[PDB]
Amino acid sequence: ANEVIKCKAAVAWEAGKPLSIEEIEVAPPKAHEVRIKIIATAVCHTDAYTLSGADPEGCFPVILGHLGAGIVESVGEGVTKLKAGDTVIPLYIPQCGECKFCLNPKTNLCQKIRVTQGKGLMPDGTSRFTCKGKTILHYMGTSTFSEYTVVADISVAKIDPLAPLDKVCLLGCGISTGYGAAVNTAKLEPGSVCAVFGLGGVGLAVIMGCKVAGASRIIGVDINKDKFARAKEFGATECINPQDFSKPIQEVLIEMTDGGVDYSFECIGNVKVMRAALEACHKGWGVSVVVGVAASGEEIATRPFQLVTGRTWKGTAFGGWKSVESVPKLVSEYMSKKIKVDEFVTHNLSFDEINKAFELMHSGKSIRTVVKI
Amino acid sequence: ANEVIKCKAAVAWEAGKPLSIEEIEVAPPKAHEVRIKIIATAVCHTDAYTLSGADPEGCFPVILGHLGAGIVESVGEGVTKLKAGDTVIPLYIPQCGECKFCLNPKTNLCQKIRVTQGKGLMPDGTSRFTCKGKTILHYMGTSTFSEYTVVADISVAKIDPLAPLDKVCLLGCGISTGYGAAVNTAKLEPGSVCAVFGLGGVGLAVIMGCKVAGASRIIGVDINKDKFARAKEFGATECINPQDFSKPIQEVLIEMTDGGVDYSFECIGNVKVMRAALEACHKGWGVSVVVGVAASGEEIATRPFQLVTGRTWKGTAFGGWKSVESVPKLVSEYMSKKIKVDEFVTHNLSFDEINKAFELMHSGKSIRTVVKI
Ligand SMILES: NC(=O)c1ccc[n+]([C@@H]2O[C@H](COP(=O)([O-])OP(=O)(O)OC[C@H]3O[C@@H](n4cnc5c(N)ncnc54)[C@H](O)[C@@H]3O)[C@@H](O)[C@H]2O)c1
Ligand SMILES: NC(=O)c1ccc[n+]([C@@H]2O[C@H](COP(=O)([O-])OP(=O)(O)OC[C@H]3O[C@@H](n4cnc5c(N)ncnc54)[C@H](O)[C@@H]3O)[C@@H](O)[C@H]2O)c1
Ligand SMILES: [K+]
Ligand SMILES: [K+]
Ligand SMILES: [Zn+2]
Ligand SMILES: [Zn+2]
Ligand SMILES: [Zn+2]
Ligand SMILES: [Zn+2]
Repeated sequence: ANEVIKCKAAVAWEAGKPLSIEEIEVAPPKAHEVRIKIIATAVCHTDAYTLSGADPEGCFPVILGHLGAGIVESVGEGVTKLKAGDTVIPLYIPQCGECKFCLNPKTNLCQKIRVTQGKGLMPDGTSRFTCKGKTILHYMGTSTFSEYTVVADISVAKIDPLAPLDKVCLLGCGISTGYGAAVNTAKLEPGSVCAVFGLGGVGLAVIMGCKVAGASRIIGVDINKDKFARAKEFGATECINPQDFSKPIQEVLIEMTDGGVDYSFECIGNVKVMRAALEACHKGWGVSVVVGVAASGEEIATRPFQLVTGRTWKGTAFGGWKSVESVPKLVSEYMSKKIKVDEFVTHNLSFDEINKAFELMHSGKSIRTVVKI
Repeated sequence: ANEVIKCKAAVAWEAGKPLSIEEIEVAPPKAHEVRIKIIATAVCHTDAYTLSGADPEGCFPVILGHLGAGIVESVGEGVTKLKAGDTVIPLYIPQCGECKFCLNPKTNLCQKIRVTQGKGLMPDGTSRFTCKGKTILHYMGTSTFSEYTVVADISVAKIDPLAPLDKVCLLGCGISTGYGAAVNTAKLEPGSVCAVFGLGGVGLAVIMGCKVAGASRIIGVDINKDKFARAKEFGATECINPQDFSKPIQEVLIEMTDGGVDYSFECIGNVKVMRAALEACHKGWGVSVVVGVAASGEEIATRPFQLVTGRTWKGTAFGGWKSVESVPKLVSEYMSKKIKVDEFVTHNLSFDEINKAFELMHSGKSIRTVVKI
């Protein structure tokens, strides 16, 4: 019988402070839940945003983390598609396959468990984590900063048993988001002229997608020139630094492309750049995709003339991938070398050093850091 | 040979003043120009915008008007596809068929003569209008408020010679814009749930297009309930007045559609309503179209979360129709009764009462007023 598990986890007792390595208890999975042994995890800006306390919806104490790969340790009642030993990736965007969103080909935003998930709880309204006599909340329905986590059975992607978990955990968010922004949201055509604002992991993934799609010109934009080299390796035909020009960045791009780009992607989360990305698009057919998540309250703006004269403004969540059915396919594309993952890993750390992963992220010295549990 | 023509035209001597019927002189057409006898015309908010003096680009004196239908009186050298007697509709959006925009199937914004057209001149850099010894400017490459006008040969659509000119002159802007916003810009699918903000001529044309496309629900929105009857005649399944509700109109629409509409169209020119129209769209797949050119200056805004979670923002000025090739097809659709035009005409006036057409438009008493030259 499934017993309570005593293991290590990185707990955020309060905002603005380092994660605390603690000994916690993980309850067995209830009906339609899956307990996963996390093998590898990584840190994302979203985790840091919540940890800083700047996130209006952030609640503590909580076990953060939404990028992970592992093995099913046990399943609850009613679970038949998954079993102990299955190789999996936890998903913050689930796929129940029965709601109006899952049934609609135009979206991947399953709403089946969003309410409880937003509160850091399992679908039944409770948490499976406890530490020092306190209930600890879940995060983004995944909580990967633990040796063991429990997730809703619709938040699990079963993947290739041969996949290297110390690499594919990155497909949990960033890589899939950027890649999908190109092939799913923008659906750019061969020969397309593109501009990518922000050359971090997300921007590099967008570039990767543009390349797969057959883009002719891919202009990388970043205020940190140290990001240009890798952007080039991923496919950027050239890179520019907004700081090297007096004119607004959109005017520079328009001049370079004789009118503007066919597709632009904002991978920073800056509302001013999001406007710039839209205005950098070509009149008549340009399309700009917001990939970055801006801070609460901030608004994007532009003159309606921009839309009336042909430009389209879009956005994407997890690259538009129907999670449960698509993540396994993404793993397979990586295994077959259609897409890259290893090239995103710039650092490797042990679980006890998880806080250093956040630090490296602030310094802008890394792309992705994989934490070995 | 083609001689100078002495006729009457409604001249706008200065911003903020009524139009004046004056005796003017119209020069014969030069190379690649066409002189047209205008039979019927109509006024548009755009003409009024320029006339008010609010348009930063407006210059005087000028002969306004861009909605008309007439007969070719004569053609200049080099013109072979058109001849005296041809039934035509002048176009403010030309189609040279050779520029970057004409060659791209995703747009209809021909740029061949935009520079001179913006200055109220023919492609050769001069005007064909004079009045009392003064040069009078052209407008939107059409200047339909004259018994005779001269336009670039790429600004002419040759139509069915049996078409009633006192009706099809309306296809010169609004009707084509609204109809096209539905079938070209939005490309809504059968069964779609739509919302149309503004029930004037443009909004009615959008409704007409949604019905042609097979929409399951078409919710008309207007603060003037007197516009509801005709909206339902055109196909609206429901009509709502924002003033009847205490909460924001987007919240109202979301509630009556269990999440929001599949497509929304803003046909008012109000930036606040444009934002409402976007936010009224369904999460994951909603699309909002800003219909028609609005007044420059004000910006539209929203939180990027709206786009990241699936909504798309678009716009259109002329409904996306490649002008020279499609306007004749629209006339044919009217002749075959696929689309309506007669139903838009609520008033008829003589040329010397042209100012009353402006008054009727601003009072909200009319949908479309046809002015007989
Ligand atoms: N929509 C989604 O589903 C989705 C998924 C994952 C990540 N996010 C968002 O994507 C964004 C990027 O993630 P990341 O891991 O690549 O972050 P990152 O910090 O590693 O990369 C951001 C890059 O933007 C560059 N940058 C910052 N300001 C700039 C400016 N003004 N002009 C040009 N470049 C500038 C930075 O130098 C850095 O290279 C964040 O907002 C993240 O939250 C969204
Ligand atoms: N200066 C300009 O360029 C200018 C000015 C106004 C409108 N626009 C264009 O005019 C076109 C509309 O043309 P039309 O002939 O149909 O105009 P119209 O004036 O006949 O119709 C506009 C309708 O909007 C309704 N309306 C106004 N404010 C409302 C609100 N807050 N909420 C809901 N309904 C409201 C009005 O009652 C009217 O029925 C649009 O394409 C718009 O972009 C341009
Ligand atoms: K596309
Ligand atoms: K569509
Ligand atoms: Zn993330
Ligand atoms: Zn679902
Ligand atoms: Zn008009
Ligand atoms: Zn052209």
